[PDB]
Amino acid sequence: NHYASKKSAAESMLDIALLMANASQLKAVVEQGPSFAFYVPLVVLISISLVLQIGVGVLLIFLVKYDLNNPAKHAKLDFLNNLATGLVFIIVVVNIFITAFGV
Amino acid sequence: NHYASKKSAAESMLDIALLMANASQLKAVVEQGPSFAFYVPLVVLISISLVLQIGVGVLLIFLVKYDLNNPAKHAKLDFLNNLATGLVFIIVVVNIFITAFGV
Amino acid sequence: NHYASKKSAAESMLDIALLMANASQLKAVVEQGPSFAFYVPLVVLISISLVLQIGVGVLLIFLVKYDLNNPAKHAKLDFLNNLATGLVFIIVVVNIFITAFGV
Amino acid sequence: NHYASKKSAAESMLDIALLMANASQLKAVVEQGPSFAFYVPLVVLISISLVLQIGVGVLLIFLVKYDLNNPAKHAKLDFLNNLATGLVFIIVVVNIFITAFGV
Amino acid sequence: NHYASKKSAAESMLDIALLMANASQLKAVVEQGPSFAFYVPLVVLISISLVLQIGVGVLLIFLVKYDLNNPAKHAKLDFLNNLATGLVFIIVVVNIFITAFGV
Amino acid sequence: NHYASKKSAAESMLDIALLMANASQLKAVVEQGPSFAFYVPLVVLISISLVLQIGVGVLLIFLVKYDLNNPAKHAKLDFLNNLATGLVFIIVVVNIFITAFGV
Repeated sequence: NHYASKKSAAESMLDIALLMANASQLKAVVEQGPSFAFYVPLVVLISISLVLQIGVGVLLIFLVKYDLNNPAKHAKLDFLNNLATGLVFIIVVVNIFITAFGV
Repeated sequence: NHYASKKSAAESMLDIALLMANASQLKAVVEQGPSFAFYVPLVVLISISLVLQIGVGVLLIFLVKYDLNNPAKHAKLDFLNNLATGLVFIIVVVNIFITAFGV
Repeated sequence: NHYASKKSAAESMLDIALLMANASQLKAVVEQGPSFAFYVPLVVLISISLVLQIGVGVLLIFLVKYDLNNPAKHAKLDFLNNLATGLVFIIVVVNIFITAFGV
Repeated sequence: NHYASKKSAAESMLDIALLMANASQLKAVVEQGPSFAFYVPLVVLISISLVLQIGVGVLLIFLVKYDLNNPAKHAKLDFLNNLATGLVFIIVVVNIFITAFGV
Repeated sequence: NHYASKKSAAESMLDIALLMANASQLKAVVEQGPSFAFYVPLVVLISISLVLQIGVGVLLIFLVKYDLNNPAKHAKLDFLNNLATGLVFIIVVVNIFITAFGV
Repeated sequence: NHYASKKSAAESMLDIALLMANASQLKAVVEQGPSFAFYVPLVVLISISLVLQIGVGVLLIFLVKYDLNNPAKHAKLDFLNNLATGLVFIIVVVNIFITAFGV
């Protein structure tokens, strides 16, 4: 008898992000790096990775909830799917760079 | 009697980017910074600024050339315009940070 | 009961890239090289290899998802397939160069 | 009374490339750099810049000569124009980096 | 349930090139040569050999995929086959020269 | 009253090549280089440049003389023109490298 949506919202975005493992490691690497010494090339990758994770999450959720809000949008969905897919691919590349602990 | 498009393409994107002044300063700041000493907080801003400049340029050009490619896209144009405008606003904020030569 | 697409997008591009083995080695070679000494001719090959991997991935995904978006595109598909195939062939050549640990 | 096409071909591509000024400077910078000392970050930019100049030139010429070879290609032309424009924009960014004589 | 084409493209060109053994040896010879001493006459042969391998691979793949793209091309196929065959023959001659470890 | 074709053939190819200025300089550079000292990176460019000049000359002359030998070849002409144009563009790039007297 608890018809709230706070729990609904948190689970909805959490399942739409699913970056907990990705971000969690990103926190350790960006924490260990500066702690050990001054290494510039890795923090940049972390900064970009999280930024793109936000952008893709922003785009994915909106069209995931609905696709008939506008009078007609049938082919443009692929373009947004195309754009989001490219962002994920970039995220994959950078995530591979950082886990190597080097450029 | 030179019906090429190389000149057309370069001018088209150059007028669609118009970041020459923005980027040019970004090059000097990212060059002077590391030259003087190890300062981490500024290079990150430069990295993000150029990244967003690319993203907005990518989005702007496609819909600028045409808007009737899909069967119907009349209200979604605002959403893309909304997204691009937000990116520019972020670019403005970071550009203001870096020109201050501090966090 | 999790109708998300984040997992869908990541798997889609990951299976469309399948460069994890290729890139992973690229990270080690580009890390060991500068670590040992200054060797210019190998890093360039790594830089080009990943660049082309991105370009081919960009082209492959778009037409893989659909091929009837435009009013009619039946013969142009081969041209894009021709272009992507050439990029892969170039990627093969450079990948062979770098694994030789020499020019 | 010289109905050859060698002169036609050379002028056609030369006007389609128009990188003589761009490349010519690229030669001096990539020559002075290694001559002075070992500086890695600049040669990579030169290598990428020329590579993209080739790719865009490859794409531009084919569709510039004709656009009705296939049964119908009216909307895909924009996609190729979109792809080529992005490559030029990348070329602009790197060209700006290298002329700064720094990262 | 993985309807991708990255794997398709890589295998397609790899079976269309089948130079892995040829190139692999080319890497060792071009690596050992300069390592031992300054010997000019062999590297040139390696450079030409790989160049022709690219050219023939470029020509072979396009017409291998299809031969009815144009309104009619029945006799010209032999000319392209003639041209590609000559390139392979040249590749054979140079490959024989280099394996002799001499001019 | 001299209905020979030796003079016709020599002029025909000479006007179809028009590399006398290009080759003539190529001879001096490839002569001065080894004379001064052992410099590997320039002779390779000369070797490739002349090779491509031959290939383009081979292709250009055949289709220049006639284009109706086969039952029908109307669209394939562009492909050959496309291939030859690319070779010239490569020749331009290398010719620019060598005239710089450096890599």
